[PDB]
Formats: sequence, C-alpha cells, structure tokens
Amino acid sequence: MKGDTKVINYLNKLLGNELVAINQFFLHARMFKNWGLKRLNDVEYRESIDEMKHADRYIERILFLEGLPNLQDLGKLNIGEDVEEMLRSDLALELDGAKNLREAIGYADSVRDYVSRDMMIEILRDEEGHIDWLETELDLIQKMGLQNYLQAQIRE
Amino acid sequence: MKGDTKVINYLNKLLGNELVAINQFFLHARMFKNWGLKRLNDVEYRESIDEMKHADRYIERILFLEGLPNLQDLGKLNIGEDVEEMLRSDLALELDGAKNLREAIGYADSVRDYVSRDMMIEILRDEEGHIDWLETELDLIQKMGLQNYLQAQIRE
Ligand SMILES: [Zn+2]
Ligand SMILES: [Zn+2]
Ligand SMILES: [Zn+2]
Ligand SMILES: [Zn+2]
Ligand SMILES: [Zn+2]
Ligand SMILES: [Zn+2]
Ligand SMILES: [Zn+2]
Ligand SMILES: [Zn+2]
Repeated sequence: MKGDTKVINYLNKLLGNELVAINQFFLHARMFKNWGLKRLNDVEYRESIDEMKHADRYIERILFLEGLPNLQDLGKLNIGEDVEEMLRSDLALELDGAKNLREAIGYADSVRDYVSRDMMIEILRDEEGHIDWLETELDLIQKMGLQNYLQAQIRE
Repeated sequence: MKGDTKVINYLNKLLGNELVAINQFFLHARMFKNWGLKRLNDVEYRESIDEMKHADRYIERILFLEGLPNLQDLGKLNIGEDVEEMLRSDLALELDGAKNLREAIGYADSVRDYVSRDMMIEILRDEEGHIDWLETELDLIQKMGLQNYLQAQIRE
C-alpha cells in the first residue's frame, strides 16, 4: 500500500541508525576479541544480530509501503580508544536511537499506521535492553575503576 | 609491531570503504529480492561476503600494527531508485575503492610494509572482479535497454 510519506522518512532514518550501530559493532567486537574480552565480545555479537534483524524489518516495511530505502548521511563514528570510551559511545548511539524511535512511534500512532507503530515498539523493547546492558557495564567501570573492571573480565 | 602511521591511516580509510559497501549491499540485496531478481540478489550476497572478509582483514592488520580502528566520515550513500542506478552507484563505489587501494599498495610497497601490501593486493584482485561484474551488467543494460534486461532476469 502507499504509506505515509513521513512514516517512510522515519523508517529510513531508523534504518540508518541500525546500519551505524552494526558498523560500530563490527569494529568493537574485534577490538574486544583482540584484548581477550570474551564476554564483551559475545554481548556485542548477540546485540549485532538484533540490530540486523531491526534493519531487515525496516527495509521490508519501507518496501511494503511502496517506498524506497534512502539513507541520511550517517556521519563519523566515534569508535573509542579504550573499553569505557567504546561502551560510552555505544550508549550515546543507543540513547539517540531510542529517542528517535519514540518520536517515530508517536507519529505512526497519531496517523493510524499501527502496523509500523507496532513494529517499532518491538524494536524499542530490544533497544531498551541494549541500553540497560550498557549502563550497567558503565556503572561497574565507575565503581571499580576501568583497570580493575578489565582485570575482572579475565577468566580463571 | 608498531606500524607505519600512514599505512595505518590507509588501512582505516579502506576499512571504511568496505563498511560503506556492506551497507549498500544490505539495502540492494533486499531491493533485488523484493523485485524477484534472484541472480542479482545472489551476486550481491556473494560479494558482500567478500567485503566482510576484507573488512575483517583490515581490522586484524590495524590491530597487529598496534593501531586502532578509527573511521573517516563515511557519508551519504547513493542507493539508486532503479536497477541501473543501483549498479551504477556500486560501480562508482568500487572504482573509487580500487583507486584508493592502488594508492595504498604503492605506498606500503614504497616503505617496505610488504605484508600490508600483499594483503591489499589480494583484496584488490577481488575488487577487480566486482568491477568486472558491474561493468558487464551495465553494458547489458545499455545494449538491451533496462526493461528488456529486467525481463530477461525472469526465470522460466
Ligand atoms: Zn560497541
Ligand atoms: Zn536496533
Ligand atoms: Zn541497539
Ligand atoms: Zn569514567
Ligand atoms: Zn549493489
Ligand atoms: Zn572489499
Ligand atoms: Zn567490492
Ligand atoms: Zn543508461
């Protein structure tokens, strides 16, 4: 069906967020693996699967709405140079992405695009879990200090 | 070992090219699948595996050289609105990426970073194959006209 123009615009924006997140995951996972940080690597990998699914859903919805994927400028990634900077950068991305997603959800709801709204609601639930994980690891880094946090990742 | 600063810079640039290409593949493959274009979908998917491997190699080399992945601004993708525009956009990316890669190969060679040079030489061989495919499909589109080309993709 021909979708709402502004919904399709939101979906394109959100798809670009997902792609940026995937890009940043691709680098982080490998950095963590190189440092021996198995648990951080594994969480990054699992969350990347989620983000790919999100991106899949966006493209399918855009195409079903007779729109075409068309990305905004995705910008410069802030990769980070140490584990705290990396996770803090992820948190920044994830908080902005959740803000965008709430805006889109409200808008889709307001114009009776309930299928788009419901899709986005599911994605947001996943993103809130990503945020919770990040915030929790960053709180540990503050409590323990980064070096002590890194040393606690080392497996018996 | 501590690598050459400018080599690491090149590797970062080339990694960003790979990420852009992967992003564009993620969209194109799904567009093609939605249009029923099985053979184009399949080639895009196979080439995306190559690009991911390339990106893997770059990150590993940067890390082995004691550098850190650090991406340039990757910009706005030109997705295209029809199959010719999509493949032409891919060709543009791939030609620029090959130009960058020859520059880096020459530089790495010149400063005796032969391991980096040899890695890039392998990647370039793959990229030249991507270029050949694109150019060949685009020549068919010119010869046949886009619509007749699209109709010839439809399976008996
Ligand atoms: Zn990360
Ligand atoms: Zn996501
Ligand atoms: Zn997320
Ligand atoms: Zn701190
Ligand atoms: Zn393509
Ligand atoms: Zn490549
Ligand atoms: Zn390529
Ligand atoms: Zn033409």
